[PDB]
Amino acid sequence: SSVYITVELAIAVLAILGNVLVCWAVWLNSNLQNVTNYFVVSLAAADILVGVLAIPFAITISTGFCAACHGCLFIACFVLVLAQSSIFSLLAIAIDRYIAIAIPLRYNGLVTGTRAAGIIAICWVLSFAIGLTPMLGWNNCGQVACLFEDVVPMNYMVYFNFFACVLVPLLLMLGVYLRIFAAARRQLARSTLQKEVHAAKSAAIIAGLFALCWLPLHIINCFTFFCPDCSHAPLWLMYLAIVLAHTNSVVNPFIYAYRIREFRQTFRKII
Ligand SMILES: Nc1nc(NCCc2ccc(O)cc2)nc2nc(-c3ccco3)nn12
Repeated sequence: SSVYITVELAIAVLAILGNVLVCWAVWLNSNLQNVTNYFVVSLAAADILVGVLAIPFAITISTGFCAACHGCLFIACFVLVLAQSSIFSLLAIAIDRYIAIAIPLRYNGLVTGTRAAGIIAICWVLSFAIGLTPMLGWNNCGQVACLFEDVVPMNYMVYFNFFACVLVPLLLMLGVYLRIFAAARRQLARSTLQKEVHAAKSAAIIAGLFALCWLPLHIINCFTFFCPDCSHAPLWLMYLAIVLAHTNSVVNPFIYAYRIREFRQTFRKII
């Protein structure tokens, strides 16, 4: 009840602060202004919105406020566009690291700032289409009361959101990271190579923390759908899963500060 609201507010504040610090650090320092950091600040902007908007939206869904069907769908499905945007950003970082390690010579030619920003724009406009899919159609609406179970079809969340828009990119980026580390093993000039591995491990960890926090919620949703006969998951368990999913937005500034020395130095300069 009140504990859920307090923890959601704390998570929102921490995520907003950390990701604003990350964006300010990237913008302030020319050394950090790489291509991978463009995807990093895209994911940081996704986390910022998760903190500013998605968490209050989840609180409102918890309170069960009444509103119009379209507004209710926007409230319920806003988190999905940000989660998909984060998926696309992590996939972009994985592909960028694969290009940087497997073919370092042609990395500059293949990977350019204009291409990076274009790819970010395409990923952000595709994520909104995927996450807001229940808004246009594929809806279970029939002032409708707001419940994520009611106004959002489980099948869209259990098939389209999870098996296709989440699991497939997650498996692709898993394969990409395993290929990255296999190529790093084959390639072993030594100081430059260990920086790429240290940079690949930094990226591989935030990608893991994402799958660690978001998949519990999706597995609970699948158990709700694939086994209707079994009792619905506990409400406290549901709130805990939501809290775990929203806590992923908080973690990765800490990972950046802990692993990357440049990020820590520019954070200290800002702080
Ligand atoms: N299944 C589900 N439920 C909720 N909230 C409903 C909480 C609830 C659950 C059971 C009940 O009897 C009454 C209320 N939020 C949810 N968010 C998500 C989600 C976000 C991203 C992927 O799944 N799934 N999800």
